[PDB]
Amino acid sequence: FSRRRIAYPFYPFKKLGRQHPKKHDTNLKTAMRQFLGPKNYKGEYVMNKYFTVPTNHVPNYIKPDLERGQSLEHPVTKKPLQLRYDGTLGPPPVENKRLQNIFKDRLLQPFPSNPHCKTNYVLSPQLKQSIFEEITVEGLSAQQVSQKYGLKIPRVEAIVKLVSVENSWNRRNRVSSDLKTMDETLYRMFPVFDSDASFKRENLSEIPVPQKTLASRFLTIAESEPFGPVDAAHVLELEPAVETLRNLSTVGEHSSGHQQSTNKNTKVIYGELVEGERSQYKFTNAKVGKVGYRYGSGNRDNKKDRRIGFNKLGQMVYI
Amino acid sequence: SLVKLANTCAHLQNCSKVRVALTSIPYTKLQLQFAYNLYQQGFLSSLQKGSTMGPDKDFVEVTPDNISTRRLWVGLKYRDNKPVLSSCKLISKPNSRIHLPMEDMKKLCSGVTIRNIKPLQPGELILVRAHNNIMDINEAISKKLDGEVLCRVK
Amino acid sequence: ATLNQIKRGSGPPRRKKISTAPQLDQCPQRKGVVLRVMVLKPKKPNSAQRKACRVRLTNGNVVSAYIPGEGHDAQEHSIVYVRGGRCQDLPGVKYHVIRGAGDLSGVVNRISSRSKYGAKKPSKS
Amino acid sequence: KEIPRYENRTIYGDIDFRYHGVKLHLRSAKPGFGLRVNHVIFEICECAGIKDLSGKVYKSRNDMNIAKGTIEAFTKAQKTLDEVALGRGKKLVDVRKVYYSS
Amino acid sequence: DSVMRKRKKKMKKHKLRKRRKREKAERRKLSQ
RNA sequence: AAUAUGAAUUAAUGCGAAGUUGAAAUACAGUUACCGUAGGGGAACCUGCGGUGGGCUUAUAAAUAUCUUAAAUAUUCUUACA
RNA sequence: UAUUUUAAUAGUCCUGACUAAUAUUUGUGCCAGCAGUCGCGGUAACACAAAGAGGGCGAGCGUUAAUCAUAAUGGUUUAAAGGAUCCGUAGAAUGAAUUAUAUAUUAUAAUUUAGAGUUAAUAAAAUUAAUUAAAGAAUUAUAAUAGUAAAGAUGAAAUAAUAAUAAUAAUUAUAAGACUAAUAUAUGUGAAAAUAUUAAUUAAAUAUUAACUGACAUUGAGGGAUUAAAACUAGAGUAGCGAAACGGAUUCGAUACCCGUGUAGUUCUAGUAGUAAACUAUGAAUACAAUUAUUUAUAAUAUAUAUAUAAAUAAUAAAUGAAAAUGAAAGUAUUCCACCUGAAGAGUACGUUAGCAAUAAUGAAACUCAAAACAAUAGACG
RNA sequence: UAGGUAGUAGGUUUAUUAAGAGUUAAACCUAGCCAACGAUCCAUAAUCGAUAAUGAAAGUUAGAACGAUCACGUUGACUCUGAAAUAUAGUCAAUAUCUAUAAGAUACAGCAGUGAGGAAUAUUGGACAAUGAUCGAAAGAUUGAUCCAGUUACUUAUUAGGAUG
Ligand SMILES: [Mg+2]
Ligand SMILES: [Mg+2]
Ligand SMILES: [Mg+2]
Ligand SMILES: [Mg+2]
Ligand SMILES: [Mg+2]
Ligand SMILES: [Mg+2]
Ligand SMILES: [Mg+2]
Ligand SMILES: [Mg+2]
Ligand SMILES: [Mg+2]
Ligand SMILES: [Mg+2]
Ligand SMILES: [Mg+2]
Ligand SMILES: [Mg+2]
Ligand SMILES: [Mg+2]
Ligand SMILES: [Mg+2]
Ligand SMILES: [Mg+2]
Ligand SMILES: [Mg+2]
Ligand SMILES: [Mg+2]
Ligand SMILES: [Mg+2]
Ligand SMILES: [Mg+2]
Ligand SMILES: [Mg+2]
Ligand SMILES: [Mg+2]
Ligand SMILES: [Mg+2]
Ligand SMILES: [Mg+2]
Ligand SMILES: [Mg+2]
Ligand SMILES: [Mg+2]
Ligand SMILES: [Mg+2]
Ligand SMILES: [Mg+2]
Ligand SMILES: [Mg+2]
Ligand SMILES: [Mg+2]
Ligand SMILES: [Mg+2]
Ligand SMILES: [Mg+2]
Ligand SMILES: [Mg+2]
Ligand SMILES: [Mg+2]
Ligand SMILES: [Mg+2]
Ligand SMILES: [Mg+2]
Ligand SMILES: [Mg+2]
Ligand SMILES: [Mg+2]
Ligand SMILES: [Mg+2]
Ligand SMILES: [Mg+2]
Ligand SMILES: [Mg+2]
Ligand SMILES: [Mg+2]
Ligand SMILES: [Mg+2]
Ligand SMILES: [Mg+2]
Ligand SMILES: [Mg+2]
Ligand SMILES: [Mg+2]
Ligand SMILES: [Mg+2]
Ligand SMILES: [Mg+2]
Ligand SMILES: [Mg+2]
Ligand SMILES: [Mg+2]
Ligand SMILES: [Mg+2]
Ligand SMILES: [Mg+2]
Ligand SMILES: [Mg+2]
Ligand SMILES: [Mg+2]
Ligand SMILES: [Mg+2]
Ligand SMILES: [Mg+2]
Ligand SMILES: [Mg+2]
Ligand SMILES: [Mg+2]
Ligand SMILES: [Mg+2]
Ligand SMILES: [Mg+2]
Ligand SMILES: [Mg+2]
Repeated sequence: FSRRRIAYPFYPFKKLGRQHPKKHDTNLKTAMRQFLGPKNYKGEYVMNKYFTVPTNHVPNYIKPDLERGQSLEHPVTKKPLQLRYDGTLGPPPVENKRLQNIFKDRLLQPFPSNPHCKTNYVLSPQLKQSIFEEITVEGLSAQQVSQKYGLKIPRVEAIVKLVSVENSWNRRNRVSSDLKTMDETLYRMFPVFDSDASFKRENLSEIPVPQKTLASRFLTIAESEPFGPVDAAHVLELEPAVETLRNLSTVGEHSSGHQQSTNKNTKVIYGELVEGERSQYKFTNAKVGKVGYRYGSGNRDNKKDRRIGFNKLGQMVYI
Repeated sequence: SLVKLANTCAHLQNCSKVRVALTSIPYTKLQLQFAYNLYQQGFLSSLQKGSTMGPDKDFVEVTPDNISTRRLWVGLKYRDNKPVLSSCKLISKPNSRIHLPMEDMKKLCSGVTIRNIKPLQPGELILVRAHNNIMDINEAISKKLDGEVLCRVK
Repeated sequence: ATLNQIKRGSGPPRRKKISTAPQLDQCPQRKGVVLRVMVLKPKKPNSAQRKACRVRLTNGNVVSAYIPGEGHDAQEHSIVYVRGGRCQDLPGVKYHVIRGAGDLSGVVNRISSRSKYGAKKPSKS
Repeated sequence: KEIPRYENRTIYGDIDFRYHGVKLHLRSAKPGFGLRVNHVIFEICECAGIKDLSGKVYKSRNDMNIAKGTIEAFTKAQKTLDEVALGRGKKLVDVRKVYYSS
Repeated sequence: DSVMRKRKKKMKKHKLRKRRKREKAERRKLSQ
């Protein structure tokens, strides 16, 4: 049974009834007015608890289920307010116990209907500075920094690169007071990342799932026969999982055991340059049958899957 | 002989359904190898030589004078009111023999379909006849040998 | 069926796809001349006075067509463009005339589903 | 009833069970495959806790017969690994589980 | 089949028999 | 020689309501229906010879009955006589 | 103490279900009309034509014409569909055991006997086909003896036969055609069609044992033979039954059902044709699977009918099935052949082949439709 | 479409070609060869991909576009050059048009364009600037190949205003 249903709030609200013919209002509009509260001369809905932004490092996300739609609170006393018969506002007759105690997971969950989404932790400026120094000044490996602080190798590389950008923007004295206000405001909006705490730390034993390990296999062997992860690797013809974890640990730019000297054995000739020439030629050896444009290739220009790419300057080029 | 093998497969099916404990199948090298592979993999309680009337307790020498009256005697198992040997059926029929290369055997065990042969299910084994020897498909892959897929027994 | 019979031809029957517009000769539409305009009675249980036109296509085969809409200017020696489609109630007619093509004008004062019947969009801007 | 599920996600192996005039062909699925089955079976699975499956219904497609057949197939057509191992006297190992183990 | 289609076929056979009986003269003339 | 296009007047067949003439089938359909075949009749149909049940399996009485301790004993007995 | 100006007008289809679209209202009233399928409209139109509101796609939207996909991880007792039956050729169809070689699921050689056959001995049967030779009771016709006025049929009468010899009925004599009573279950035999009055000649058929052979086997396109009743061509016969025909009946009519006369046919010899509800509506073969009851055959343990093995029948377990039901299969499997792909058109038209002929075999397409069909359930009806 | 074939199947020699071959010409023999797993005959069609569409896939469809192959340049036959032509050559035969009336010339399946046919498919455009091709010692000359632009929503892609209200 499917029917068009106007998205009336699930929580109860006062519904307009006998009204002057020259009002032309709707139950949805009055629901919003009840939820927002009065709009002052400045255009600010001070009553609504979500108008402001938290400064206590605890996110203030919507909890419609727990507060039964009562989104109005005193700006200073931070106590619930609800509409009465007289049309004024004041303390509720009873206290809502669900709002009293909220699990930390719910605190970090922004959307009520999706319990699989959580907001990451903002790293403190001190931690970023320490990571920068240890990578650069102390000349350590990003693997070590990841292991101590629990962050990922891409994250620590991003930390160092962003800190370098911040330093460059700083020695030019370009960052204005507005950006500092922005950072201060947003810094207190999300929880800080405590390397000491285990449950904030991010797991570093994460491996992409190969397509073959997602396919179920079963072997019937002597019960006594011991079967281990290495035998599984042999039968699945994949590198052992621990070995794959070790391999990805060395792919970081600052991680130990990294080398990208594979493509240093191709004959490349740079043509001579004379005065007045606006260009120079590079000649790279390429074996016949492996170089050139195919004859009779596919023409996807007029099809939905046409290839579209970008050049160095960023212009959209039909690759 | 694929006809005899198909007959034995149907016979084992029927006996398991009516839930008998002892059964007789012809005397042949193919049947003996097939039964003993089943016995190793755990589908038969006991395999025994014997005549048409019953298994032979003592050693007996098989001669042309008594070759006709020889039948292997197999013992089926049951557990938790469910026969262990539920279904057993041929793959390579007598009219359409199937000879798969080793790579196709590996593909079959992996999960893909080759020659409209359903892949290897859990608790299943495909017997393969290579060089006059019957063995599990995994053993053939490990041994690198090649041959015809014979039957599935679940 | 034995596999010997399958190799001899036996197998699943290919789903027959009979054309519902044979006289169009695999063409979206064809011109024609209205040899006659007739009103026919629908088969039971429907009852009406349906307007149909007998049209001779350019191939050289005469087909029956149904003029849709409310009010048509079809008449003898009228050039019309016949398309596919069948008027289900009338038994025998298996084609439609495209309103707005040829000398067959569109439906007058048609304001909904115009393109299906032929009508310029009134601007009123 | 109680339905045995492989890793609380999918059935064990493939099922080709027949209910009266309904030919149920069901085959297991990869993690994250989704219920790519007929709507009747999809509802039965979603209520029973099965998340990944794939199959096709042949011959009769009566909804009620399909629902009865699929429930029965889950109940008795399939067999758990432990039961096979015990009645077989052999050891069945999940390569996927033992590849990602410690 | 049932007696429905059996009745239908019987009538068709009877009509064919009568039609071929009436056209005996024409058949003879056309076949010399 | 093959093929295609017409051809006076004429044989089937489909389609829409639609009246006329009977009542051939479905019940024992008022003569059991149908298969093969021959003859007859405005039309269904009727008749003749064999075959089938896709109708009778729908099947449901001629009938006769006996002796051992009738209890001071079996009938009671709730873990002990044995 | 600045460093040009500056905006933004989407169409198209649909909102009963399949199919997303509830905010209601007006016009017509089986008309106008819509429609891919079901279908809507005859005063409740959510379906026609519109307003409000809404749902898709979007510089495109719709419609037409087309391609792919959407079920054979199928069927043939009762729904489409096993050939009438068997014999057998090809089969690039299938098919025993052990060992040794190779180029390996195949071949070659040797050996073996479980499939398949040949011959003897022992025991039981008088069935099937052909050809001869006989028996039985009747029915009709004719004649005689007596013997009367009615006899025959029907729900009841008349058509045809009686006191003109004089019937009908009874008892005798003669001729003819046809058929086969219990037995009797077509039991049974036979490849099917068929097959029961008796005897004879020829041919075939069962079980056990001995020996022999050595996979020589199964199925079988094409092909070949036989094939009920009716039908046709010659020649004999025609008692009784009996298409057609002619009369008598009932009915409003009666080209019928009932009655009379009754030609072809029905009968034998030689032929043609090869068709049936030719049905177990169920092709043949092989291996296997749980019980019961009754008959038949074999085996000496016997003491004088208990014990084991085969086949048929009947009722079932499991299994299968849409169910009714099948239950040495319509179950579990393998091999071979025939056939089916919606109804109507249509086993029709045309062509070809064969027949003396009636006809038999082969065998389309066009137009129309969303129908058509089986099992079972509950009523109503007889 | 149930029988077909008569240089037909084969053998021996000679003749042309660089060459075998009843491929062609000549002589003598044998009596064969294809065929119900479909001959001979008839009708239809340009063929294919590492191309396009679709499907989970085996497959099914198209052969527009990119590429590969074949055949043709109004129709049929023959001839010289060559290694190769039955050549868009020529001869001859056939058809239609034109002027020069002649063993005359042309045949838009080269580009642009016109009439018809059709539901339907474009400019009688610019340059040899780039890549090629031809001639020339070279300077250079030509190139409707080719590179560009115009018509067309035929197809694909991007954009076609955000915050606040
Ligand atoms: Mg809806
Ligand atoms: Mg349904
Ligand atoms: Mg049938
Ligand atoms: Mg005819
Ligand atoms: Mg004539
Ligand atoms: Mg005419
Ligand atoms: Mg009647
Ligand atoms: Mg009747
Ligand atoms: Mg009559
Ligand atoms: Mg019969
Ligand atoms: Mg009846
Ligand atoms: Mg009955
Ligand atoms: Mg019965
Ligand atoms: Mg409309
Ligand atoms: Mg109204
Ligand atoms: Mg609609
Ligand atoms: Mg409307
Ligand atoms: Mg509107
Ligand atoms: Mg809109
Ligand atoms: Mg398919
Ligand atoms: Mg069968
Ligand atoms: Mg039969
Ligand atoms: Mg039949
Ligand atoms: Mg024998
Ligand atoms: Mg008398
Ligand atoms: Mg008798
Ligand atoms: Mg019998
Ligand atoms: Mg038989
Ligand atoms: Mg041998
Ligand atoms: Mg045979
Ligand atoms: Mg035959
Ligand atoms: Mg008879
Ligand atoms: Mg005669
Ligand atoms: Mg009579
Ligand atoms: Mg009579
Ligand atoms: Mg004959
Ligand atoms: Mg027949
Ligand atoms: Mg049962
Ligand atoms: Mg079955
Ligand atoms: Mg069936
Ligand atoms: Mg016929
Ligand atoms: Mg309808
Ligand atoms: Mg019924
Ligand atoms: Mg009643
Ligand atoms: Mg030669
Ligand atoms: Mg020659
Ligand atoms: Mg010659
Ligand atoms: Mg042919
Ligand atoms: Mg062509
Ligand atoms: Mg192709
Ligand atoms: Mg093609
Ligand atoms: Mg091309
Ligand atoms: Mg040429
Ligand atoms: Mg031309
Ligand atoms: Mg030429
Ligand atoms: Mg020329
Ligand atoms: Mg041109
Ligand atoms: Mg166009
Ligand atoms: Mg150039
Ligand atoms: Mg676009």
